[PDB]
This record gives sequence, structure tokens and C-alpha cells, in this order.
Amino acid sequence: HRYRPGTVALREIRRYQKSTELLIRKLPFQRLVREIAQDFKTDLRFQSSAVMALQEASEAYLVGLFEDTNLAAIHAKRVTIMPKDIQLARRIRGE
Amino acid sequence: GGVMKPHRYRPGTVALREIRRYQKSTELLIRKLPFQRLVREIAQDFKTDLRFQSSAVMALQEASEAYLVGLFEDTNLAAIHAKRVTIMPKDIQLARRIRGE
Amino acid sequence: KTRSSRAGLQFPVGRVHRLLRKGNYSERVGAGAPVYLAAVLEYLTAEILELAGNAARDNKKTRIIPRHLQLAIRNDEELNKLLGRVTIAQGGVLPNIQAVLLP
Amino acid sequence: ESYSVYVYKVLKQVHPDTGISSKAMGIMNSFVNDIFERIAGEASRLAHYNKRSTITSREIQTAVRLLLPGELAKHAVSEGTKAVTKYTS
Amino acid sequence: DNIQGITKPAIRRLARRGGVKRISGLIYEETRGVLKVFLENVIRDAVTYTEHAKRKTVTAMDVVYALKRQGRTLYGFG
Amino acid sequence: DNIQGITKPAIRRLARRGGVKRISGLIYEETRGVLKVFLENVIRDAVTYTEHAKRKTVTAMDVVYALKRQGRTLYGFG
Amino acid sequence: DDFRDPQRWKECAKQGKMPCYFDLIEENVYLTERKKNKSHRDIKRMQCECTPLSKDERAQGEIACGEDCLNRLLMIECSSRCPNGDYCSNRRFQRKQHADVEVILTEKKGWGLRAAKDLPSNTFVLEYCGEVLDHKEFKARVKEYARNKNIHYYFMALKNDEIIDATQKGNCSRFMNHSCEPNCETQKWTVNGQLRVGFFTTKLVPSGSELTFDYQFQRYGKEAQKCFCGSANCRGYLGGENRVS
Amino acid sequence: AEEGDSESEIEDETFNPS
Repeated sequence: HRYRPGTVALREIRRYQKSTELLIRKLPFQRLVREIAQDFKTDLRFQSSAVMALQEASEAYLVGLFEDTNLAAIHAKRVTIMPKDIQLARRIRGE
Repeated sequence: GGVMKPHRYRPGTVALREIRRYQKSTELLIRKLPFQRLVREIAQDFKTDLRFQSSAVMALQEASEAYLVGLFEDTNLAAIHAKRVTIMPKDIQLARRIRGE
Repeated sequence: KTRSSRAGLQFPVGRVHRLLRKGNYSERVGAGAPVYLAAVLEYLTAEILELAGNAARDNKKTRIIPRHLQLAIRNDEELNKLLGRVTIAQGGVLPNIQAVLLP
Repeated sequence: ESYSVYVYKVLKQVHPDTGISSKAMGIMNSFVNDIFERIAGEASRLAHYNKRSTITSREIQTAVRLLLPGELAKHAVSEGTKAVTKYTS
Repeated sequence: DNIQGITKPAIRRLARRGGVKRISGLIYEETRGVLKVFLENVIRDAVTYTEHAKRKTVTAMDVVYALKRQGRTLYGFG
Repeated sequence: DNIQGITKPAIRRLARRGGVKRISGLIYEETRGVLKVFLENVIRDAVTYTEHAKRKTVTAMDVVYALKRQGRTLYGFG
Repeated sequence: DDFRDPQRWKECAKQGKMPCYFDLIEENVYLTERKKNKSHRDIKRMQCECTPLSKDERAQGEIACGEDCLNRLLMIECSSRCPNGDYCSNRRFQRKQHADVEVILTEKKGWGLRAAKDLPSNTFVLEYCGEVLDHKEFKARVKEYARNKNIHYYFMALKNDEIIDATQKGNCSRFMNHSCEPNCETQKWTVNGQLRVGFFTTKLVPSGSELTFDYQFQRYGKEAQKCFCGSANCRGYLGGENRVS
Repeated sequence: AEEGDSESEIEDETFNPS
């Protein structure tokens, strides 16, 4: 017994639009953040709530960008999203 | 013995010529008195017996023309991304959806 | 002598100091602040006027027009970022045609 | 009262034999007023977060570095620093 | 009906300034509604500023303040 | 090289929350660059506020102010 | 065979060997020209967008303003303010770059032209030049001249109100005939604000082959005429009982 | 040797300092 392609995808869409947890891990994001920050001022030290706010804002931005990417892909009469859809969404958005 | 006409332009040449002609100039593209009557008619719904200046309608016309030109500039990119040349109202609705309107 | 002659600027300092106390920003403006802000405004004004003068000489004219200001602002990488949400009256747009429309 | 004669004084230094229309003068007036309001509002925001009662060249410099782009803000900070150095010396 | 005073070649001329090569037949009826909504919003805020200022004429600075409220700064009419 | 720590299942779960049914193989290198521009703007503003506040430690209110400056307005951290 | 000489000679009307019974003509002349046009208010300049080099010709050298120019695609010739200057190739009505033509007898339908050498597609041949009429004079001179029993009527309508006469003065483009298999045609080029009519080729015409252009068919009177070519589907007569202009 | 229509400039006069 195997599922036909798309059933597990819709099942994941349903469960991750139902859940509210964070999707990106914490130590790789923290190592990314501590590495980017040092290029603006010397000896940076971090609280936990600063990175906890950065992760919320980053995932909200990415979900709000993939929604318009999906809208562009549906408008192009396709299902698969492409990087040109992301480029069109960031061109119309004003970035 | 008849008078023959030379030829007829292919569809698109006069349109691109008008694109260059109206991207070169800087002027008002809408008639002024129908715009003034439209603004006064839609302003009767908020306060009866108002009065307007001339720069107050000129600024509205400048803002409206800039808004419509920007809307068509995004809508043309939508229509090109849809692999077409003709511009549809679904392209306008997609531009107003992605822009946030 | 005036403070604009002391600092070596061209924009005034007393008018900037008057607009800083008058416009309800803090229970106190500092000092070096109107001189610093007048230098920043003079630099930005000189940059805009330099690019506008170049755009005016490029079309065989001797008077700067709002179309020349529009071309000077929109043909620059950072001034377009600073003035992205600003509509200039009688300015027009940039001439460009997409490459999928030309025969 | 406006900045028109000062815009003429700046214009006659970078391009001597040129002129400017009144509409462009009004656009430059609006530009100077808009940049003044932006920098003054951001410097007013910076002085409240630290519970200080003033505004200072450090506050104006921090409002310049946040608002202007990368290559423009460096020259703006350099010109303002030179002008505030020439004021006391 | 003064919304029909915004004629078809005016919308076509705005689309030629916007870079549009070929136009369908419903863009005019879409553009009239878009322009109507935008003008209703800006006129509502401008008449609100005018009624607050106790005047009866609507000046141009009220229009500039309403356009600044929408987020569209206009240089020239100050 | 910690932007490879934003793995392919994490971007796929973010796209499943975004409503995307089918995903190509080139989305990930674009998404990492967009995320590493958005971070390189917000942390730049946060380190500027920290460098003004005469502080060794980047707090959360600096991040909230850096997001308020760009028009994001995050609630929940003060 | 052409032999353009200013001395009038002893050939009556057929103009096949002696061209000096009528007069020739340069770029056309006007009668009631007034300063109401789009000449120098919005078509002041229409400059192409080109970033050339112009220092490397005859070796890795592309010709200036080819078929990628903004003006050649939109059927406009450049002005003197071109960035190529005196190296631009759009200005073909002004530098008088023509094709090698000759006028001899081919068929008893009349006189015409045959190609001297090989001539590729989209290549300029000759400019239609004549005398520009106006509103009132056309409908008077056509009924004044119909009673003179002429065979050839040299009338071409430039616009809805402009009809050019190439009878009193005409260049070498007045002899070209009609056929239902056209290899040349007519185009509407805009030079110096004014509209001009030219002749381009469409195929690879061999050396010694016919060069005619298609008429947009028209009758003005009661009688009818017919063509003598007969390529494959020659109608000869007009398009029925039409009366448009 | 060639010039544009002055009406272009007439619609927007120069700023008068007085």
C-alpha cells in the first residue's frame, strides 16, 4: 500500500496550517544570526528573546512570501512553484 | 484609372510609436472638466455645498495619473509572466492582490 | 558674524535651531545639531542639483525642469531608494520597452 | 519664507552658467522640508528610548546613519563632522 | 454618470504611457472602478481635514496631507 | 557557512504552511538568499541601535524597534 | 537606355529611349503648406537608443543601426542628431542611396523596369515623387483631365485628403507596372516629420527579372481595365461594382 | 541648427526670489 502523489502533500498542508510551532531549528539559526551580526559592530552578545523574535519575523516573512509565490504559480496555470514566481512576487511587492 | 493607396501599417508599429511618444512627454492625459465634475459629484456624498480650489484638483489629477500608470506598469509584468501580450482584468486583480490592495 | 560663516556652510543655522525648538521634538535641542543637520541638507541639495545640472546639460538646456529632476533622481541607485514613495508633479516616467514586445 | 535663495546659492557653486524654474524650486523646497522632518522625527525617537531630554550631534548622526543608504551616509557623516569641527575650532 | 467622462482613449493613453502594447475590452470598466475607489478614499480624508479646520473651501494642502496619510508623498503643491 | 543549516525539509515545511503542493528543485538557493538579505537588514539596524545605546548586549527591544522601522510590528516581546 | 540629358529631343510620348519630353523631379513640392503639423512640437527628435563603438570598421565591424535599431523597426529614419552621426545607415532618403534600375520594353501592356543585377530582400529601390494636390483641386482636375483621352493616370493617395500627381513631373518610379505576383511593394516612411512613400523588395530577385508592385485596386469612372501579366491567378478587372473613392 | 518648441518651458517658470 502506497499513497498517490499529492495525498501526503495535502495532509502536510492540513497539519502545518493547523499547527503553530516553529519549523526552523534553533542552533543552526543561532549560528547563522551570530555570524551575520559581527559585520556591523565588534563583540556582539545576545539575549534569547532577540533571536526568538528574529525567528518569528523570519518565518512570518517566508510564509507571506510563499503565499504570493503560490498565487503567481496558480496564475501561470501551473502547480509547481519556480524562482521566477518569487522574482515576480518580489518585483510587484516593491523590493 | 483609379487612385491607389500605398499600404497599411502592421498591427503593433503605431502602438509602439505611441508608447515612445507618451513616454517621452510629460503632460496631463485626462480631460480636466470631466475629472472636475467627477470629483465634485463624488464629493457631494460627504458634505453638501463645498467649494474647491484649482491646485486641489490638479494634485488629485497628478496623484490619480501616477497611481494608474504604476498599476499598468505592474499589470504589464503580470501579463508578460502569464505568457501573453493582451492585458486581462485578472492581471489587474492579481496586481492589486499581490500589492496589498 | 553669523554661525553659517563660522561653520562655512550655506544653509542657515538660526532658522534650523528655531524649527528644532518650535516643532515639539524634545524638551531640548542640543547644539552642534543645527550645524550638523544644515551640513547634511546642504550636501543632499548639492548632490540633487549636481545630477539635475548634468541631466539638464545632456539635453541642450540651460534651465532645470521637473523632468530633469525626475531623470536625475530615477537614474541613480540610492536616490531612487531614498525617494521611492515620492511622486513628483509634471515628472513623467522612464522610457523603457520590454524585450518580448519588440519585433 | 522658504529656502529659495539658499538653493540659488548652492546651485551657483556646482553649475555656474545655469538656471532653475519655479516649479523645480518648489520641488526642492518640498524635498528639503521632507528630509528635515524625517531626520528630526527619527532623532526625536532616538532621544526617548534612552530617557534623555535632548537632542545632540550624536543623536542627529545616529538618525543619519539609520535613514540614508550606505555610500551616501558616509559622506553625510563626514561633511557634518567637518562642519561641527569647524564650528568650535 | 460622470464616470463615463473618463473616456476610452484616455485609459488607452494611460496604458500607452504605462508600456502596454495591446488592450482587451474590460480594462476600461475595471479602471473606472479602481479610480473611483481611490478618489473616494482621498476625497473622504480631504473633506475630513477640511471639516476639522472649520473652513468651507478645500485647499491643496488638505489633499497633500491626505496623500501623505495614504503613503504617497507629492512634491510640488506645497 | 551556516546558511546551509537552513535545510531542505525546513523550507519544505514552510512551503507546506504557505499552501504549496508541489515544489521545484531551485527554490532553496533563492529562499536562502532572501532570508540572508532580510537578516542582513534587521541585524544591521539592531546593531546600530545597540551601538547608539552604549551597550555590549543586543536586547529584544532593539529588534522590535528595528522591525518597527521597516513596517513589521511584531507583538509579544514588549 | 535611360540617358538623362537636359536637351529636349525627337521622341513623342513613349519615353523609352529619350527622357526629355516631360521634366524630372527631386523630392516633392507642396502648394498650400501651412504650419499646422506634428513636425517640431512632439516629433522634434526621436533619437534611437544605441551605445556604439564606431572605431572598428572592416575588421570585427558591425554596421551601424542595423535591424536592431528602434527607428528602423518602427519605419522611421534618423535625424542628424544620431549618436552614429554620419555613419548611420537609416538615412536612405537623404543620402539618395538607390538601386540600379533601367527602363526598356518588356510586354505590349506598356513600359516598365527589369532588374540589372542581384538585389536582396528589404532593399530600397526608388522613392515615389510628384506634385502634391489638396482638397478642392483634385475633383476639378480629374474631370478636366478625363476629357483629354489619356491612358495612364499617375495618382497616388498619400492620406484621406492628399493625392500626389506624378504626370507633369516624375522620377524613374513612374514606369513600374502591376502584376498579381508582386515582388516589390510600397511602405510609409516618416522622414523629417513628413510622410514619404518608398519601394522595397521582398525576395531574392535574380539579375534580369521583373520588378513590379501590387496595386490596391481602384476604379473612378464607368469603364474598366484589365492586366496582361497572367502569373497564376490574374483577375485583370476590378473587385466588382465598388465605388469607394 | 534645430530647436524644440519653447511652449515646453513656458508651462513651468523659474522661481522668483522676490
